Amino acid sequence: MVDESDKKQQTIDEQSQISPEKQTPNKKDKKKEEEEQLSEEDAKLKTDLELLVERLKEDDSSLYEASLNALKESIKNSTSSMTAVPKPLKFLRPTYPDLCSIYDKWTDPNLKSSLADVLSILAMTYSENGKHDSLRYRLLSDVSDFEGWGHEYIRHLALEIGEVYNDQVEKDAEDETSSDGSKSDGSAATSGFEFSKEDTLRLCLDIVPYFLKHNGEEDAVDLLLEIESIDKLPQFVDENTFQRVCQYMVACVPLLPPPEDVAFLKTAYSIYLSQNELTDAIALAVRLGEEDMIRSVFDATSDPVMHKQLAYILAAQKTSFEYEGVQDIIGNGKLSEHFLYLAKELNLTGPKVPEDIYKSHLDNSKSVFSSAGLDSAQQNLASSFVNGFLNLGYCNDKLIVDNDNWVYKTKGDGMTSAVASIGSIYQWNLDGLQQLDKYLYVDEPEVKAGALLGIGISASGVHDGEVEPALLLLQDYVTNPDTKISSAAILGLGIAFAGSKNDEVLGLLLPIAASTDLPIETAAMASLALAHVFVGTCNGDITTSIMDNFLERTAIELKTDWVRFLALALGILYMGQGEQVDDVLETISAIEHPMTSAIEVLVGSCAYTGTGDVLLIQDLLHRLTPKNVKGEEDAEIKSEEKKGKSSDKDATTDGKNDDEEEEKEAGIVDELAYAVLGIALIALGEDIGKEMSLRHFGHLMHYGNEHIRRMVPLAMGIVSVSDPQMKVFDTLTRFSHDADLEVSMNSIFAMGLCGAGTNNARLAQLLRQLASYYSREQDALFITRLAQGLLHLGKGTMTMDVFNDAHVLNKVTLASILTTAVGLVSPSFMLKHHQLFYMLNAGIRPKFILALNDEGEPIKVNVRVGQAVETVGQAGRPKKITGWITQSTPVLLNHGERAELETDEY
Amino acid sequence: NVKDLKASQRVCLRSDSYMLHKVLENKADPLVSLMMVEKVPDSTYDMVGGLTKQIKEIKEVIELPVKHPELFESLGIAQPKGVILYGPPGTGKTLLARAVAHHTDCKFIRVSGAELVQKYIGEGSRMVRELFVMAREHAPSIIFMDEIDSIG
Amino acid sequence: GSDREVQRILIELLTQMDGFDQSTNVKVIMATNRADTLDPALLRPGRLDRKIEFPSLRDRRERRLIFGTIASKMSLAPEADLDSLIIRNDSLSGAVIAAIMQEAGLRAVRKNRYVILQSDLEEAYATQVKTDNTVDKFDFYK
Amino acid sequence: RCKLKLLRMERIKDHLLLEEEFVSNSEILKPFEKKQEEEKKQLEEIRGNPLSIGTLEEIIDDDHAIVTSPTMPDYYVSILSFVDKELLEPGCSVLLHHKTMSIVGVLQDDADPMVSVMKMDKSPTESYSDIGGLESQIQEIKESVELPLTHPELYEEMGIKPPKGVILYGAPGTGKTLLAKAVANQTSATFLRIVGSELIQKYLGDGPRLCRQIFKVAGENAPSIVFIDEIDAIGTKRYDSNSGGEREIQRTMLELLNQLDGFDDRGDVKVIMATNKIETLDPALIRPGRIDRKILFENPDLSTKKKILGIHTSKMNLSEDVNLETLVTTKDDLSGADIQAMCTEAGLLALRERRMQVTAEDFKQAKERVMKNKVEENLEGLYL
Ligand SMILES: Nc1ncnc2c1ncn2[C@@H]1O[C@H](COP(=O)(O)OP(=O)(O)OP(=O)(O)O)[C@@H](O)[C@H]1O
Ligand SMILES: Nc1ncnc2c1ncn2[C@@H]1O[C@H](COP(=O)(O)OP(=O)(O)O)[C@@H](O)[C@H]1O
Ligand SMILES: [Mg+2]
Ligand SMILES: [Mg+2]
Repeated sequence: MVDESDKKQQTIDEQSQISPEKQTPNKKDKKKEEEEQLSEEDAKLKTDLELLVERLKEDDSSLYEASLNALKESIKNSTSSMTAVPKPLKFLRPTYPDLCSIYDKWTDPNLKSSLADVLSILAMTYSENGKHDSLRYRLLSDVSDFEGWGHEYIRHLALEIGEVYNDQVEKDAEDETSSDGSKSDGSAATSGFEFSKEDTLRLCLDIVPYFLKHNGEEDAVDLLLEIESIDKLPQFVDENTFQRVCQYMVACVPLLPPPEDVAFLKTAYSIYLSQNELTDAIALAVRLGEEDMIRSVFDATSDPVMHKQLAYILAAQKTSFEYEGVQDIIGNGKLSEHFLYLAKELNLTGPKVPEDIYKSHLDNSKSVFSSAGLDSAQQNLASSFVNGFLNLGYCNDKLIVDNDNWVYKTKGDGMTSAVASIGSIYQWNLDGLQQLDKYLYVDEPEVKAGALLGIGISASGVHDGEVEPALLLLQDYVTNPDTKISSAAILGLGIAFAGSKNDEVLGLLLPIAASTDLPIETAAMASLALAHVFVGTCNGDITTSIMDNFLERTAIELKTDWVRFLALALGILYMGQGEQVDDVLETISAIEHPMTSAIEVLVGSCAYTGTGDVLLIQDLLHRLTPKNVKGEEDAEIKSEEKKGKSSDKDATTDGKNDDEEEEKEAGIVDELAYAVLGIALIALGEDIGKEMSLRHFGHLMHYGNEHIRRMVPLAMGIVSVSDPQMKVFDTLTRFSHDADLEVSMNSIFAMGLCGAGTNNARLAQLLRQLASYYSREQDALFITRLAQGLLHLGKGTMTMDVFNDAHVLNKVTLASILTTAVGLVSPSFMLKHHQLFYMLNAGIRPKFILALNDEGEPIKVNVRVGQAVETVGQAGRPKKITGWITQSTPVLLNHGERAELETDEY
Repeated sequence: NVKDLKASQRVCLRSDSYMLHKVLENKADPLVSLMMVEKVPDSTYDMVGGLTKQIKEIKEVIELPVKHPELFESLGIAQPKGVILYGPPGTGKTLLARAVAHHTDCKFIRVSGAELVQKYIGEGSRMVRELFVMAREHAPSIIFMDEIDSIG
Repeated sequence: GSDREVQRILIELLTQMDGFDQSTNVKVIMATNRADTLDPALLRPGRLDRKIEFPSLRDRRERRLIFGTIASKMSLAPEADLDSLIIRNDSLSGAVIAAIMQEAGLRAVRKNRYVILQSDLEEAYATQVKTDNTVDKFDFYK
Repeated sequence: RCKLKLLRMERIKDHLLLEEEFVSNSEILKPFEKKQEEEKKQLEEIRGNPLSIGTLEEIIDDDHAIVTSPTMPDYYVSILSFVDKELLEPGCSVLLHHKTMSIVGVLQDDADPMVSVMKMDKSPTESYSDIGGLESQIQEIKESVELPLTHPELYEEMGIKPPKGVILYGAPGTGKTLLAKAVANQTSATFLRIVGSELIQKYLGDGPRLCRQIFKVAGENAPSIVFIDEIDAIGTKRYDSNSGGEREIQRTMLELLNQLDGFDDRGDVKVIMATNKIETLDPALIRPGRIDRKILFENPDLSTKKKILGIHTSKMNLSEDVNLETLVTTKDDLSGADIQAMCTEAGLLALRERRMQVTAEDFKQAKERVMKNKVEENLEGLYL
C-alpha cells in the first residue's frame, strides 16, 4: 500500500496506490510547460497505461479514485481537452476512467450529474480515432476481472444508449439535447456505434440488441444482419445465432406496436434465410403471414434440385404444418408447375395424410361408448347429442349411426343438432359422408340441414389439393330458398375449409353477407363462416364485412340478438392483424348508435393486441361510464341498451385473451387473477353483466392455455350451481378437455354432480348433461390447443367457434354449434419416403431454467419416452428430439410444435 | 380498523362486550424474551483484540456478504453456511461472536441449551423453525447455537 | 400448566435482580443442596458472580477448631480429649460434629453423669461414623 | 442477461392487476345490492358481539352439542342450524352466543406451530438439472413420484394401482437431499419436509402423536409428498435413556407402519425417504409396495463427474485458462458434494484475493483443500 519508491515492480504497484509521481507532477507540469514536449508525453502515455492495467485488478475504490484525482483536473486544466487537437485528444485515454471514478465509483450527486455530460462529450470526440473503441474493448474483454470495471463499463455504453433513445422523445434531438451533448449521426459517432457492435458481438451481447430498437427502424436491424451472417458459423455456432434473432423479436413485443412489429420480423426472416435452417425460415414467414415468403422457403428447397430429393418431401411437410391450410393451397400448384409425382406430393402438402395417421392412432386408442338414452323430452334431445360428444374426432361407431330411429325421435331444431353430432364421429375423415347422404336425400328438410353441418366437420381432413371439396357439394343448398338449409350450408363450409383461402368459397360469401337488408336472424351464420375462412393471413379487413354491419342496423334494431352474433364475427375476421384494425375502429365510430357502441368495444380488443396494456384500462373506464353520467346530470330502446351492457363485459375478457397469447408465454400465470376479481366486481354490480361473465371465465382459461387445469374450473363449479345460467359449465369443460382422463377424470364426476344433484328447470338440465361427455375422449384421443402450435404465440382459426359462445344466453340453437370441436393437434410421428405411421422416441421437459428466453429451450437432459404419444400440452410442453443416437438426423425440429417429424438415415 | 391492527399488538378493550377502544401504546416482541432471559451483551472488536488474526478470518466470511452480497452473486458462490469457532473455552470465542453482531447489525441471539427462555413451547425439537422464523422477523440475526458437546 | 407456574416466578427473580444492581444492597444470598438445579442463565455472572464452595474435606487444623467450638459450650471431663479425634476420620461435616457431641450427651445420661467422659465420646463416634478407606489408619497406599 | 424486456412485461401485467383490483375494491364494490345487504342483515342479528370461542368435544344428533370452553364450564349448547347440521366435527372451534350459548357459526380452519415445522412457504430457486448428472437413476424418481400425478392416463391403460413410495440410499453427498427438493418444484403439490431428529424426542407419548400426525395432515390435502429426510437418524440419535431409548424408537416405528400404509386409507402421501442406514429399519418398512422402485446411488464415475463439474462452474466467472478435465483426473469416485465444495471454495480463494476472476489456479488449489479432508482424518499414509 504505502509508498516504497520505484526500486522494484512490486513497489511501483504500491507507489501508484498512494500517489503516482509518474502521472501527477510530471504530465501536469509538462503540458503546462513547453508545447514541443508532446513528443515526451506520448512515451509517458504508455507509462501511464501500464499503471491502470495493474490497478485495474484492485477492488477498493479509494486507491483508484484518489491516485488519479488530480488527473481528472488535468483534462481541463493542463491538457485543455483540445489544443493541437490530435495530441490532447489522444491523451484522454488514461483520463477517461478518472472521470468514471467520481461519476460511478463514488456518489456525490453534484459531481455525478456534472460529469455525466463530460464523459459523453469526450467519448464522442475520442471515438473518431477509434482508440476510445479500443479503450472499451479492454474492459469488455477484461484483463483480470474485478469489481471496478463491472460497474464502470456499463457507464461507457450508457452514454450512447441514452442519446439514441432521447432522439425520439425530444424535439431538440442529438447535440441540441444537452443531457449528453453528443450526436448520434455523423461519421464520428455512427462509426463508433458500428465499431462497438463488432466488438460486443464477438464474445457477448450488450448494446447490440439495444441499438436496433432505439432507432425504431428496420434499417438498424439490417446493419446487424450483415455482420452476423458472416459470424454465423466461424465466430460462433449457428444455434447461438438463432437464439440471438428470436430473442430480439419475442422480447420487444410490448415495445413494438403492430406497424413496428411486422417491420422487424421481415429482417429476422432474412437472417434465417441467409442461414442454413430453412426450417427456421418457414415458421417466421407464417408469423408475418405474407404469401410471398411462404413461396420463397418452398422455392429454396425446390429450385436447386432437378429431382425429388429430401428437398421435396421437406417442402411438403413445411406447408403441411398449418392446419389453417393457407400454406397447403399455395404449395399445391407449385408442384404441378415443377412436375414430379403428383399422387404423393399434393396429398402430403394437404391435410389428407393427417387423416391417415389419425387412423393409426385410433387403432391404439380404441373406442368407448357410454351414452344414455331415454325417450321423449329435453332428456331425449340431450341423450342423442351426447353420443357424438363422446365420439369427437375420428372414432368408429358405424352401427349406432345406422339406427335412424333416435334421429327421427328428436324434433324441430333437435333433429338438426342430432345429425350434426353424427358428423363428429368421422371428424377429419373420408367416411361419414356415406351415412350422411342418407339423411340428406330423405325426410324433413331439418335432417337435410343438419347433414350439412356434419359435412363440414368431416371435410376438415380434406379440402386442400382440390380433391372432394365441400364447396362442390354445398353450393346447391345455399341456392335453395330455405333458410334452415342455407344457414346450415355455409356454417359447414367454413369448418370444412378452415382458415384456407379459396376463390370459390370466399367469393360465394361476398354476395350474401351483404344481403343483410333481409331481416333474418340466422343470417349471422354468414359472417361467422366468413370470419373463419378469412383468418390465417395478414388481413386486408375486406370491405364486404364492414358494410354489411351498417346495413343490418338500418333494416332492424329490434333484433339485437342477430346483430350481437354478427358483431363477434367482425372482430374475429380482423384478428390475425392489428395494423388494419386501427383503421376500421375509427370507421365504426363515425356512425353512433348506442347499439353501435357495442361493436366498437369488441373491435378495440383486436386493435391494440400486441401491447394490450392500454387496452385493459380502456375496458374499465368503459365500465365506469353508465354510473358516471347519472351523477353528472343530478348536480325499442330496450334492445339497444341491453346490447350496450353485454358487449362491454365480453370485450374486456376478449382483450385479455388476445394479449396473453401474442406477447407472453408465462404472464398466462397472472391473467387468472384479473378474472376472479373482475367477476367479483360484477357480482357486486350489475346482475345483467354477470350472466355474460360467468361463461367468459371458462373461455379465458381455454384461450390462454393456463397451466393448472385441475383446481380452477372445479373451484368455480361449486359457486356456479348457485349462480344463474348453467352454460358456464360447458365453457369450463372446453378448457378441461386437455388430455382425456388426465384432467377429465375429475370433470365427468364434478359436472355430473351438479347436474344430477340439482333441479331448477329442465332447460338448465340439458346443458349440464352435455358438458360431461364433451370433456372426455377415450385414452386421450386428441388434445386441443387454441394456438396454432407451430407458433404457440399464434391465435387459432378453427378453435374460434369454441371462443365464440360466451357472450350470449344459452339456447338450443347455440347447442348446435358445439358439436364441432376442431382446433385439433396432430400426433407427431417420424416420416420416411415410404411413410412411417409411428414415432420412435422423444424427450420432454417440464421445467426449463432459462429466463433469457420467455420459454427457454429444452436442454439435452429431458425425460425420455417411447413411440406413439400425442403432443403433450402445458406441463410437458417443451419437447426435445430423440433421434440422434440411431444414426438418424431430424430434418423437422421440435419444441412442442404441432408439426410432424421426418428423419434421414445415413 | 383491522388494517390498523396486527398480530402480537396489544389493544385496549372496553370490557362489557370487549369492544376495541384504541390500539395500545405497547407492543410485545417474542425474540427479545429469549435474548433477555438468557442475557448476553454485544461487543466491538476492541473488547476482543489480541487475537486480531481471528477477527480478519471472521470479518471475511460473515460481514462481507451482509454489507455486500452483491460481490458473491457475480462470483457465483453459495455463501458460507456453518462456521466453526472452536478452541479452549474463555479464549474469547464468545466475545468475537458478540463483536461481529454489533458490526453486522444483527440481533445477538445466544442459545445455550436452555428452556427457561421458553415458556410457550419448551423444547428445541419443536422450536428450530420458530427460532429461525423469529430471526427472520427481526432480521438480520446471528444465531449463536453454542454446542458445548459435553452436556449430559 | 403446572410447570409454567414454576417458571413464571423464576423469570421475575432474574428480572428483579437486573434492577437490583448498582445499589448499596448485597445482591441475594442463596444456597443450593446440589449444583444440578441451576439454569445456564441463573448461574451466569451479572446475576450470580460468586461461587463460594463449602468442602467437607477440610484440613487438620480446622477439624480441631470445629470439635473445639462444640466443646466450648458443653462440659467435659479431664479424661476426655479432642486430640484423639484427629487420628480417626479426616472428612467430616460440621453438622456431624454437632451430631456426635449431642449423641454423647445422651449416652452420658444413661450413665447418669453431667460431664462427658471419653467412654461416652468414643461410642458416639462409632455410631453414624460414615467410615472411609481414603483416610488415615485405613491405608496401604503409603 | 437481455431479459429486461420480459421482466418489464411481467411487471406491466402486475401494474394492471394491482390497478384494476384496487379500484374494484374502492367504491364500485357496490353493497347497495340487496343480495349483499339482506344476507348480512339477520346474519348479524343472531351473531355476536362477543363470540365466546369454544371447543367442540362431540355432537349429538338432536341439534345439540356439548362444548367445553377453555375458560372452564361446559355447556349443552343449541345450534341455530342455518350452518348445515352435518358440517362440523370434533376438534372444531365454534362461535358461541354471548347470551344463551348457541352455535352461531363454525370456524373452518385452525393450525398448530408443530405443523408449521411440517408445512412450507418455500419455492426453491433451483429446479431440476441443477441435479445435472446421475440422469438415469432419476427416472426411478420421476416415473413413480412425478408422473402418476401428471398422467394417471398412462396407468389406466395398464389399469392396476399406480406406484407408491421410494427409498433413496447411497453415499452421503451424492445428491439425495437435492433430489427430493427438485421433484417438489416440478409437481407443485403440498411438499412437507420433516427431519428425523425431531421425530426422536426426549419425551414419550408425544413421539407417536407427532408421527401419526404427519400423514393425517398429508392425506387431508388431497395431494401431498412427504419428505422424511434422514430416517437413518432414528438409531444413532437419542437423548437420555429413561425417556428415550429402545422404547421411544420402537413405538415411533410401529406408528409409522400404520401411517405409511396400514388401515387408514388416508389421502395421497407419496413418500420420499433419504437414508444410508437402511438395515436399522423394519422388514415391514422396506417391504415391497411401500418402496415400489428403490433407488441405489453410488459414487459417480470419471465421465459422470464431467457432467457434475460443468453445472457448477457455469455460475462462476471463467477464463480460457480454466480446464475442468484435469480436476476430474485427480478425483476418483468421490461425491458430487465434494465437487460442489471445490467450486464453493474456489470463490473463497477469489474472495480472499478480492479479485473477481476465477482461474484454473483457484480450482486446483481448492482441490487440494478438498483432498485434505479425506485423508487427514486418516493417519496411515499408505494402507497398513
Ligand atoms: N449428481 C449431481 N448432479 C448435479 N449436482 C450435484 C450432484 N451431486 C451433488 N450435486 C450438488 O452437490 C450438492 C450438495 O448436495 P446435498 O447437500 O444435496 O448432498 P447430499 O448427498 O444430499 O448430502 P448428505 O450426504 O449430507 O445427505 C447439491 O446441492 C448439488 O447441487
Ligand atoms: N479477547 C478478549 N478481550 C477482552 N476480554 C476477553 C477476551 N477473551 C475473553 N475475554 C473475557 O473472557 C470472558 C469469557 O468470554 P466468553 O467469550 O464468554 O468465553 P467462552 O469462549 O468460554 O465462551 C469474558 O469475561 C471476557 O471479558
Ligand atoms: Mg461461549
Ligand atoms: Mg441431506
